[PDB]
Amino acid sequence: PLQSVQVFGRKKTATAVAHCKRGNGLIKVNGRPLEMIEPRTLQYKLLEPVLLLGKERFAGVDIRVRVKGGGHVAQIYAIRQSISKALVAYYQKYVDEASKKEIKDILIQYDRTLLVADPRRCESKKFGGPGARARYQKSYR
Amino acid sequence: IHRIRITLTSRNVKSLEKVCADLIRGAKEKNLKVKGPVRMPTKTLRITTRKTPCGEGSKTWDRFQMRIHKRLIDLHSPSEIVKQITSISIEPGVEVEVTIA
Amino acid sequence: SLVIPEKFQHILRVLNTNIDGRRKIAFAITAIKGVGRRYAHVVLRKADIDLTKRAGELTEDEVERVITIMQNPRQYKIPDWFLNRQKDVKDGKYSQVLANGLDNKLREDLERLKKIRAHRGLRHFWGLRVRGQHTKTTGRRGRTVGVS
Amino acid sequence: PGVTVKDVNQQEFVRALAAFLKKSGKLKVPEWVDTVKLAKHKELAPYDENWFYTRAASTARHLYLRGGAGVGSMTKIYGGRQRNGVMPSHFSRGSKSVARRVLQALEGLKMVEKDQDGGRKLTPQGQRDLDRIAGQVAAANKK
Amino acid sequence: DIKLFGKWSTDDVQINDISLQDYIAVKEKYAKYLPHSAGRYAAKRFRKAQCPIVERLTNSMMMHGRNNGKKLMTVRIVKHAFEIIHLLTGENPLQVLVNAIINSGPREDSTRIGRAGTVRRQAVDVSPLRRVNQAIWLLCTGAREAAFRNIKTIAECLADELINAAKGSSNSYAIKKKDELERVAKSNR
Amino acid sequence: RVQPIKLARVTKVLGRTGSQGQCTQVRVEFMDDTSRSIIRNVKGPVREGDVLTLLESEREARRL
Amino acid sequence: THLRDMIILPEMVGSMVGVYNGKTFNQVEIKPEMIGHYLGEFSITYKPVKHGRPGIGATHSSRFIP
Amino acid sequence: KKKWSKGKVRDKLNNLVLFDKATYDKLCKEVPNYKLITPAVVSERLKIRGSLARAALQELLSKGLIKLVSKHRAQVIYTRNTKG
Amino acid sequence: MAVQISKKRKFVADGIFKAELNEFLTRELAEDGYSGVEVRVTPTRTEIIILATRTQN
Amino acid sequence: GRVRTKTVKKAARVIIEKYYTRLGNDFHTNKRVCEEIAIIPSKKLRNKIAGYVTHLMKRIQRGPVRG
RNA sequence: GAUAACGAACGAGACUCUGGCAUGCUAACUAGUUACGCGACCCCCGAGCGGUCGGCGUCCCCCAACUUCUUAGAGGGACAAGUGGCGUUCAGCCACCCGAGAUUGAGCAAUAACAGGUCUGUGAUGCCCUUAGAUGUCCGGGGCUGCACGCGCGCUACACUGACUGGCUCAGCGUGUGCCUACCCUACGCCGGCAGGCGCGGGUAACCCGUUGAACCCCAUUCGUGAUGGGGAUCGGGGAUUGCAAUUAUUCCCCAUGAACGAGGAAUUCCCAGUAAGUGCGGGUCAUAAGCUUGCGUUGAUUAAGUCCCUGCCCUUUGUACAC
Ligand SMILES: [K+]
Ligand SMILES: [Mg+2]
Ligand SMILES: [Mg+2]
Ligand SMILES: [Mg+2]
Ligand SMILES: [Mg+2]
Ligand SMILES: [Mg+2]
Ligand SMILES: [Mg+2]
Ligand SMILES: [Mg+2]
Ligand SMILES: [Mg+2]
Ligand SMILES: [Mg+2]
Ligand SMILES: [Mg+2]
Ligand SMILES: [Mg+2]
Ligand SMILES: [Mg+2]
Ligand SMILES: [Mg+2]
Ligand SMILES: [Mg+2]
Ligand SMILES: [Mg+2]
Ligand SMILES: [Mg+2]
Ligand SMILES: [Mg+2]
Ligand SMILES: [Mg+2]
Ligand SMILES: [Mg+2]
Ligand SMILES: [Mg+2]
Ligand SMILES: [Mg+2]
Ligand SMILES: [Mg+2]
Ligand SMILES: [Mg+2]
Ligand SMILES: [Mg+2]
Repeated sequence: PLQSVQVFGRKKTATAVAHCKRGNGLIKVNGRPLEMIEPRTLQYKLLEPVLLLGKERFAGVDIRVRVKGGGHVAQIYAIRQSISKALVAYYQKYVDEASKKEIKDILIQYDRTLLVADPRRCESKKFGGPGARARYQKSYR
Repeated sequence: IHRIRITLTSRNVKSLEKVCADLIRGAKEKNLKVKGPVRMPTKTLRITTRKTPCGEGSKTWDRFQMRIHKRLIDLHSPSEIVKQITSISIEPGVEVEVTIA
Repeated sequence: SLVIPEKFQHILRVLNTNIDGRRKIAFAITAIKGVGRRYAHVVLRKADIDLTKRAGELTEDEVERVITIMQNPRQYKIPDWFLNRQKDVKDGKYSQVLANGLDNKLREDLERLKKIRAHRGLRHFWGLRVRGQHTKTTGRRGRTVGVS
Repeated sequence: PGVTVKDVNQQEFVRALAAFLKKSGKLKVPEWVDTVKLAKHKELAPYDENWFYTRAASTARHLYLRGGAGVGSMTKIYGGRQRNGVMPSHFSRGSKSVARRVLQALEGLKMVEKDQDGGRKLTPQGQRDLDRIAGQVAAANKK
Repeated sequence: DIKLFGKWSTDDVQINDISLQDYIAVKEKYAKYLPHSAGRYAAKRFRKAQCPIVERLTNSMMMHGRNNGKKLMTVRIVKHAFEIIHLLTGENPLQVLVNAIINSGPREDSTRIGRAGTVRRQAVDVSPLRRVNQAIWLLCTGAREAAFRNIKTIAECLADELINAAKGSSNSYAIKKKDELERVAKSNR
Repeated sequence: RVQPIKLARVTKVLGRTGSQGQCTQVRVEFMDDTSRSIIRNVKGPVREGDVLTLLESEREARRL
Repeated sequence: THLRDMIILPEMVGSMVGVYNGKTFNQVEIKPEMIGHYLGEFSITYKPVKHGRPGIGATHSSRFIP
Repeated sequence: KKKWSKGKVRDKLNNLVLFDKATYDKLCKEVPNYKLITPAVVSERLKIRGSLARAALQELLSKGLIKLVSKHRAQVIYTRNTKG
Repeated sequence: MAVQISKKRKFVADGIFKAELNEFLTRELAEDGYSGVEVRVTPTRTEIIILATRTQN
Repeated sequence: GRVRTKTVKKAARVIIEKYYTRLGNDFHTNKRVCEEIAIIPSKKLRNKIAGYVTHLMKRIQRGPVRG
């Protein structure tokens, strides 16, 4: 009986699912404040959706994220994609579509990966080489 | 009225699904409550082998793999009823393992 | 505090081994043959002196204490598994060999093996590896021979 | 205004908790604190006299977030990269005695109790002071 | 509004070279808070012309294997280098970085044309993209060599490398290499 | 002073050249003076509309 | 004896033991110093190598020439 | 064994572990003035070891003669005192 | 509960059984028109079916 | 590398001769038509045939062709 | 398209597997979310429908819904289809919009061959040799590893873009108790500094190991340009594990010893996007057991969108005294 959208952001095998519910501007990742998610070197990444749209658009809603898989950098990117997709889906289902458009296009005109997932994945290893493309050293004499 | 889960397992997706569809239907038309076939994660038995029988030549490898797909069917029925519904669903490639309680 | 002390010992003479006085006391006493980073740290903790000071700032009284602990580790509750001379092949004395004393122990151990004509002794007598390593391609110190 | 462990920097929090354990001088530090190596993958003993409090502070913080962890889980948490020298590195677990005694010491403080299935979990008393210490950690930050 | 690392502004940076105006991304829609975008600039040709120039510098500092795939460390290194640059110079570190790029990229180079071995090089012009690409390469490798087996950290080594390049002094490794390339091209002209 | 540097916009890309294809013949038009175009070999990735800094701006490229 | 893995005991000191090295029973006196070692450790199984002149193929200059 | 190279030996650095009357005062007067202050620049400017350079700077910070710009495990930057 | 093997082994064990059974019949009914073999496991028993021309032999 | 093999082209020209009236300039409708008037064993092959059919229809509607 | 050819066939493509998309569909206590109740704790009342909880239940069975995340299964989706330009209209190419994607990565793979490798994979096999003082077979011991030396694949380094000390925090592939066949993956508690030991359980496995607390990395610390706190070779001493047996040192752990090496001559290898490289982790071998391989994630670029110059390949014309 509450306004709630669960939207998932992704990066490599890191999945971050953001529960966006009607609230008072509480953003937390795995039960931690958004400013306490390491590494702080990529913190502005996590703060991108909030910084571009401002606090007022996040004021009337509370977001909780559950993140699994991947590594530290992929987890950060997926988390920032979820918060972006959630403030878009929440504004889409409950708020009108008109306002939902500006929060979307502003995010896209800044960074497309905030909304659209990155399709890249680890290419498979092929025998006769250490990795996907590199081959072992060839000796002739 | 006993909880019965039938364990389904085969190397053929089409053959397994024809059983999972056939058992679920047979129960519905007899007014039995069914838990939808639970699709357990697929097991990929992989074997990689040197290919050549003697060690001469470019290092080429054969990537053999066996896929095993597992299904669980859990429902409440007397032991008498579940016997005949299993008998009708015969299949070479599908193995059935009935459990009670 | 950070100004050079008036009695700074630029070099030390411990167990007939020069100890650099510009290095931290933990890593300065490493120069003593028989004292490593692990042994140096454990004896200094038993000596109850701060490790955050140079060896040249170390007063003569404590320096004498540090030596006594190193000579007598078992007397200051240092366990037997720190000892580089555990269960001697002659008298089961547990001790840490030090200075030209380690050299004598190593020399006696090699001569023991050479005097009993053991395989590891013979391999020591020759310039060959004694730990089972393959010598066909590694440990090459000689000169190229060539085919004439 | 309501502060729990997961609302403050964990680096600061472990430092503050270790001091609190040090100040309340009841933790049973063993006799072999200053002569052992924390793990077989380590080369040197800790560059800290009272490292036992910091390790004990870290464990209690860890048991708060994941209850039910036993000695083996402690070794996994504190395991690390063993540089085997000329051979490639691998993963090596921590010391089992070091972990077991840290756990055993926290029971003396009545902060940690054995879990029903196994492992150990934090007493409510052990949970109350962690939230209290987190409160002053937050209090220092805003000040 | 958007400032690199939250403190370095981008709207004040002026490009004083029309040749490189279209290949240095230091302005609107290109201003970013961090040189970590994880974008696919290597998917298509010329797409790296839109990559932020600070990211490009950050990318080019991951060199010699031990530093490969460590972009966090390099973001920190670039972060501290900008702080150092501001202390020495007093103006926007981005402006110093741009001026370093302009003065470091060679304007004429010498390609090799030899029919049967014995290659005799021939002078050629340099495209604006390669001017930017090699200027970043030169500045990064100038800092890398200065910081190797030296107490001074790579951050400071990168700073004065950019500071010297911005003022055009011969002390910069990049300026030395650029003048040599132009001098050789002048001889092969 | 003598031989001042000249700036010219690539107006056309004739094609590749050089032994390994490393260079590119381009037709460039002087921006200071229009209607004056010259062919020049360019190393590095070039495309239409680029601006080139010609240290010496009186040599026609021939084939390279 | 063939038992190269027997360890010298104090009871067996002062015995003349012919230890099989693979071909011959090398005669070894059990000196008291040998306590704690293996019986086969004093009967070497290989003649130490005295190098001769390297042959053709031992080097490139030699191997490829026809 | 044959060496296919060369070593660019440099006159070695003899760096003071502790300060003497020539340097302790040199640090108290010239180091605070520097626009840029780091353990690296201090060590090279007045020929002391880095640990002494790191140590000597932190009391100057406590004394208030220098202002800290940023601190990191691999980089600590100080600056001269500002006026307004 | 008396005895049980993993599913991964199970499928390998019977697949190996068919491989040997097919090989044995190939060696045995070589003079006959042996085309193949099919195994039909059921609750009371299994039905080793031999597809072969000249069944009278 | 988008040249269509003879199998794509032979099917598409034939469908337009045989069922021109039911086809049009929309790939999405033509895709559905091929599903009932032809037996195309794979989905990717069907979308390629329907692609060429759509391309042909424009040309067959602005002039005569081989079909 | 042309056409003394016409109609075909293999290969290529199609195909199969894999990856990216689906808030559409089908279900899920061996997957989970959300809501709720219960409980634990926090601060001020700034009590609040507040904040955290991998604490517990809402299974079945009286006590909630759902399927976003998860699994896997049926479909869908992309075709150069839309627009612009170019192309002799044509086959097509380039750019752009929309879009998850506008070339993911593999498997399969023609004709004809090679005196290419394999008789040391086989109860595949001709011929030949041997066969009881055996080239059969077994058992004991030794060797395969023997070291002036030459070479190949590698591993680890030469450090401060680091080492070390501590603290913090994220994977994915995948295996797991046996015909023969002894031989499994291990949680937890206790002992030991460690390697390890002892007891007690779970798992034939989306059920237990395991939410696989991985490593680099991240943050703080010490260091301080010194073959040095780089490096970890060699070697002495000692402890444990596997095994019937550890010496020629299986393997592992501890203390000590502390070599070359300061970025490598001529030369030469591999590689274009989640790629190289770093980094750790499963499988294979395995009583013991990875510097190899085979696979997997993790962080993650520089340069290039060219060419035939070098090494080769394919097609046509051309020359030939070549046809092993
Ligand atoms: K034969
Ligand atoms: Mg890799
Ligand atoms: Mg760890
Ligand atoms: Mg440096
Ligand atoms: Mg010669
Ligand atoms: Mg779903
Ligand atoms: Mg036309
Ligand atoms: Mg072929
Ligand atoms: Mg042959
Ligand atoms: Mg054979
Ligand atoms: Mg063989
Ligand atoms: Mg034998
Ligand atoms: Mg061999
Ligand atoms: Mg060779
Ligand atoms: Mg090889
Ligand atoms: Mg080291
Ligand atoms: Mg067993
Ligand atoms: Mg579980
Ligand atoms: Mg050393
Ligand atoms: Mg280097
Ligand atoms: Mg293994
Ligand atoms: Mg091998
Ligand atoms: Mg060529
Ligand atoms: Mg080559
Ligand atoms: Mg002629």
